[PDB]
Amino acid sequence: LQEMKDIGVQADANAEMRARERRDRLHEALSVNRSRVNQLEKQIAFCEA
Repeated sequence: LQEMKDIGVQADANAEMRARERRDRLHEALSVNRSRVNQLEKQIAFCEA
């Protein structure tokens, strides 16, 4: 229990599930946005060529 107080994270079960869900959807959103950025950049490069 002292180690638990040391780590200092509430880590509630409901909080755990919610947090993992939100951060994972953030991860996928980031990846998709980066892919969109790459696609648009390639389109612009094609336009220049």
